[PDB]
Amino acid sequence: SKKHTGYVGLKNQGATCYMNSLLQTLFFTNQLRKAVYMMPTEGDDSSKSVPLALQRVFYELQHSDKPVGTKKLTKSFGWETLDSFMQHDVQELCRVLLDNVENKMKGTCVEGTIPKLFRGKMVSYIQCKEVDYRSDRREDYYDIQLSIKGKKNIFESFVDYVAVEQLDGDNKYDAGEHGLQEAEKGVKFLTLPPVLHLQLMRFMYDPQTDQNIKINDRFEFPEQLPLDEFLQKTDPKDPANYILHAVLVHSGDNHGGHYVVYLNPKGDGKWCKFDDDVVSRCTKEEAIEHNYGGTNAYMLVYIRESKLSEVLQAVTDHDIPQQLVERLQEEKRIEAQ
Ligand SMILES: Nc1cc(-c2cc(Cl)cc3c2O[C@@H](C(=O)N2CCNCC2)C3)ccn1
Repeated sequence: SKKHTGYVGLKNQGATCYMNSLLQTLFFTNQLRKAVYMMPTEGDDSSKSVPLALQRVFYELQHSDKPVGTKKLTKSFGWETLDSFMQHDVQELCRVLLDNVENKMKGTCVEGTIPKLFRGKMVSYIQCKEVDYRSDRREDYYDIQLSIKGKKNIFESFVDYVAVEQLDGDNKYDAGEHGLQEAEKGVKFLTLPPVLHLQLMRFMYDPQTDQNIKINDRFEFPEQLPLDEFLQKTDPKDPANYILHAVLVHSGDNHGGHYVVYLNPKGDGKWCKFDDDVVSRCTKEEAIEHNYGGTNAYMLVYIRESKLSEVLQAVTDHDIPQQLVERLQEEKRIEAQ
């Protein structure tokens, strides 16, 4: 309900699984929201336009007192059934949403907003021990998948993410003309984005048991996350200290269950629980400490301390172009009549 917390829910759809959790998360990434409103969607069709459909949901979440529907948005990228959401991860849905937007924002004042907010950089190397050969590949990433099995916390997950793997014995590195060689494999972070999307791997295929198992283990994530020690080169002027913004939680059975997101929208430590149509205030401990598990958190969103004021900049009704408002209201008039 809007009068309590000032924020509005999304309509209850069991088929959509984790979409409402993602939509709310992306909606309260305010710099993206402003950016999404400026997309030149005039020419796009009312039914099959994902950028327009995201504009509608965002517009409605900003203005509506009643809960917001997502039926038009689901129809725009063709994930109508339950099976569609079941055979995709949350990061993949986010890729589908942000690609459409990123492509629409090309050739505009808002170009490069997605990579500005989300794109970091890393290096993957393979270094041979006893022979002079190295293989560096630079990669962009818009999200990080973290390992949690036998890991107490995020710090240990980042330790494991950058940990050097030893390619030796039966798993020796095929080094081309040099042949089978003992080698070291590893990953190093060059940059970390303003908005950091961390997915926690709670579904590892087990080799010994020979079955996909869910992981219900306790996993601790902090309100503040320093990441300088995991960068190759630290900047004194801009340290990589991050603030917890969102916690996407799942409960109950796999293949149905119940999805909730917890959010810290203004970055000010004042938490709200977004349970589909019901938005309500909650404690830090309900959002953070009580979702450690051992009910499990699967995605976490951190925002960089230095970029917080820009990323969560105040949106108003004036930051939506009139042409878009006129269009969306003209739809709302016809639907009601
Ligand atoms: N990264 C990620 C994880 C989940 C997720 C997390 C937990 Cl702890 C339990 C469930 C989840 O989704 C159900 C499931 O098993 N799915 C089969 C694989 N794809 C997703 C749907 C149940 C959902 C979305 N994105």
